[PDB]
Amino acid sequence: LQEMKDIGVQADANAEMRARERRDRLHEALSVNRSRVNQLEKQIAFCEA
Repeated sequence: LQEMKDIGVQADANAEMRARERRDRLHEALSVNRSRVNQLEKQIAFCEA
């Protein structure tokens, strides 16, 4: 229990599930946005060529 107080994270079960869900959807959103950025950049490069 002292180690638990040391780590200092509430880590509630409901909080755990919610947090993992939100951060994972953030991860996928980031990846998709980066892919969109790459696609648009390639389109612009094609336009220049």
